[PDB]
Amino acid sequence: SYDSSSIKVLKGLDAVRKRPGMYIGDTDDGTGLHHMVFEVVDNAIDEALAGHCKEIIVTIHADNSVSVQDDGRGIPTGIHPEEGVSAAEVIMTVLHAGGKFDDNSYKVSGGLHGVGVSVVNALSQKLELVIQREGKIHRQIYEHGVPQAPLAVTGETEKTGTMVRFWPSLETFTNVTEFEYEILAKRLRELSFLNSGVSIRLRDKRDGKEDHFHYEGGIKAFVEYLNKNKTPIHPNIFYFSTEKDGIGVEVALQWNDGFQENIYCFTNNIPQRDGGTHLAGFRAAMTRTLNAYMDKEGYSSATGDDAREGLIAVVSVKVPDPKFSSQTKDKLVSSEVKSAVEQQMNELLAEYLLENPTDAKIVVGKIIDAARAREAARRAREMT
Amino acid sequence: SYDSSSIKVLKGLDAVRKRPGMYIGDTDDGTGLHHMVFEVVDNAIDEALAGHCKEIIVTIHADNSVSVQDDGRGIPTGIHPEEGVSAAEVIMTVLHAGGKFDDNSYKVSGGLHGVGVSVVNALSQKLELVIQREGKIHRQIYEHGVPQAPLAVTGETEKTGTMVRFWPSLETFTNVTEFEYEILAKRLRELSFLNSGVSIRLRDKRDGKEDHFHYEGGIKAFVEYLNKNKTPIHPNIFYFSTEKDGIGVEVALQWNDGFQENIYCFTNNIPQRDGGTHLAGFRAAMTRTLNAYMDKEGYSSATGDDAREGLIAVVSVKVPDPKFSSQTKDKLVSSEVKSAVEQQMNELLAEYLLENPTDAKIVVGKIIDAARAREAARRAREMT
Ligand SMILES: Nc1ncnc2c1ncn2[C@@H]1O[C@H](COP(=O)(O)OP(=O)(O)NP(=O)(O)O)[C@@H](O)[C@H]1O
Ligand SMILES: Nc1ncnc2c1ncn2[C@@H]1O[C@H](COP(=O)(O)OP(=O)(O)NP(=O)(O)O)[C@@H](O)[C@H]1O
Ligand SMILES: [Cl-]
Ligand SMILES: [Cl-]
Ligand SMILES: [Mg+2]
Ligand SMILES: [Mg+2]
Ligand code: NA
Ligand code: NA
Ligand code: NA
Ligand code: NA
Repeated sequence: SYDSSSIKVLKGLDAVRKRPGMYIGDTDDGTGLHHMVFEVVDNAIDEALAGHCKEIIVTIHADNSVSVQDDGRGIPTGIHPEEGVSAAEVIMTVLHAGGKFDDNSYKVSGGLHGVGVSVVNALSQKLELVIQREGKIHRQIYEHGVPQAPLAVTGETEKTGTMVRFWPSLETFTNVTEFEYEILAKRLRELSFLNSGVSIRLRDKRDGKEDHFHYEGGIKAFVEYLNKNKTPIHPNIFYFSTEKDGIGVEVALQWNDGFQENIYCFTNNIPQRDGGTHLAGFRAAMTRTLNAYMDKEGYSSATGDDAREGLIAVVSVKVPDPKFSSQTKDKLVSSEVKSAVEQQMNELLAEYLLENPTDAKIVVGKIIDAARAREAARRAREMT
Repeated sequence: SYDSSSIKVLKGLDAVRKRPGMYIGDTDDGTGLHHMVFEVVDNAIDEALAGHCKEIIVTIHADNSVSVQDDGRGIPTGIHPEEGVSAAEVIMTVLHAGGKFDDNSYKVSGGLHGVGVSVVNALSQKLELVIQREGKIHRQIYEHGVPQAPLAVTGETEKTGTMVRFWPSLETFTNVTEFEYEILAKRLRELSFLNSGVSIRLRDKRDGKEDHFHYEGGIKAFVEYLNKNKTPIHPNIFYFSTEKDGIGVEVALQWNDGFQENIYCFTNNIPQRDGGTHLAGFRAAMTRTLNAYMDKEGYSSATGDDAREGLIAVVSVKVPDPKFSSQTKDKLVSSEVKSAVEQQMNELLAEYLLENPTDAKIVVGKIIDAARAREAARRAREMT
């Protein structure tokens, strides 16, 4: 019988537990599990982007919980006037709630859905929240997303910040159920390059291992790091940072003598594993600018792919209201970011090639060589 | 000032309009726009999967609206006892609401989030809902997701079914703002192959064009269709349909003399453009089964990629509670579907190769040839 009684409304966080795939991703291969950590970290990085947090500490505890401490402003603790409970609890228990739906609290932020930390809460058998703010320490415990008591003041402090510790629920997560140091370290190292002046620490209480990431030199240094085990073919990394029409575009790149393409794309510091409009705009401008240079210099047929070979690049954009296809933010779907990246790249890469003739000639040589190897491969296939 | 007043809770459908990327995808390239249609169509297909709908009519109207009529059970119209309005209105105005959170109303369904048609509503400047059910016609109008009046009875009928017509909001959608016949037709043709016995019609009132899709022969015929403009190299399409441990696995495939790989993956009839665990399980079993055969027959080095070349395949699974990474369901993230597809493929493909020696020998020849062309290409690159 299919009728009004067959229609069910899921309340509170029940939808997150019922359909975890659309909130956390894969609950069996480990990617979702680590994403729980990254949601919490991304909120601390957003305080850093806002100018209020200079230290983030991520700890893997010996009981397979993870904590993230920041020295930012603290999650607001006062009673929410419409909801009638602490704003912190509203944040933990309600989907599409937060401070990132306008630009008053965070000019730019990776956060935008008002979902992240409520997902972590919903899919955790236990979550501990400690907030330092307005001279007071506040604490609250949750179990499977359910607060055990209202947020309470437990003492005094001269500090500000948020600490979230969570124990992931094995009723949701399967197979890969323990945290992997290196997965966290890769992300935190990257965030250090992307956030100069922010101290990021990682501690594993299981074995005493620790790292302190505080790289200087930003995404240019990031490119050096990435080309470390490779062989750069020209000495001058191309780099710029601009802010035009409300969009920040920061790019660094350098070619190596290998044959892969590795473009790392970021939007408000969140990586897009599956690319997007920023990657689309980067590719377009590279192709156009290189072809124009080769045409003008009489070196001209190479396609976009030949310029891709041996390339390492980092594309980092800062956008007031970006659009992602999902909560995990694997893909940027904002058409105006394509235009901003393409426009800035076309202007500044053309200037780089004029100002750095030695590099320009090496890169042209590489593009020609990649095109030659591609045609030889095609001919060889046809002849088998 | 960052405090409890800075924390905003988005109510009703406001989150969909504020953050359309996570609900509909790209709002500028046309993919999101057409996805609005597919959400509505997917609900009609779910009535077809349940055994209650035999005809679906999709019309592109001359005012750039689209309607979808089905002859299924009709969206329930009675007052929802907890919500206090018609179940239909609950469905249109509330996220995470519907009849697909258990298996009572739909044993298997592409729908699972309770979100789809509320998204279409939220991002439409106007939506018209007509429901035929319990001897009555019911009608309701919405504007930007807001019902203009409670669902009302407007007459009598011997029929059952749902008609949704929507006019997409240009405050959300940009650039590609008109519907493209061929985009809809591709999806509907595919659904006809996947749903034998369901009449699917497409009408464009702009120019009078129409199609009636009612293919027989299912996914095997689908493979014939896909290999039409290509050159199949062996005459017997591999095909099976099984249901084991609550999971349906249906596969068809055939090699052609080209060099691409085209695997079409579906879960409860929804395509995964970005693949998933079903695609992962298909690839694994193909590689294992082919290698075992070549080993046993003394034809054995070919990798997974060589078997991929020239392949057209359709993998269609039926799963009680699948897991997708997003509302657009581009990727299946359910590890137990990997195992089901891998297991069934290994058994049945091995039997196919034993029972069809002429085909088996042709395919082995193709794999060897692809491996030969791949090594020649590699050598040619190295030597440039
Ligand atoms: N470490 C923190 N310090 C201060 N405020 C925080 C912190 N973590 C969360 N918040 C606040 O809590 C809100 C909700 O966080 P969260 O559920 O992650 O959603 P969001 O960051 O707004 N968006 P998203 O992560 O994309 O879903 C944020 O918008 C902030 O207002
Ligand atoms: N054409 C239809 N005929 C009958 N019932 C329908 C139809 N369309 C929608 N429904 C009902 O309305 C509910 C909500 O539909 P919808 O918002 O699309 O979410 P869903 O199909 O349940 N899941 P999802 O599409 O993945 O978000 C469904 O679960 C059905 O109970
Ligand atoms: Cl009813
Ligand atoms: Cl406050
Ligand atoms: Mg967040
Ligand atoms: Mg649906
Ligand atoms: Na929340
Ligand atoms: Na914002
Ligand atoms: Na809904
Ligand atoms: Na279901």
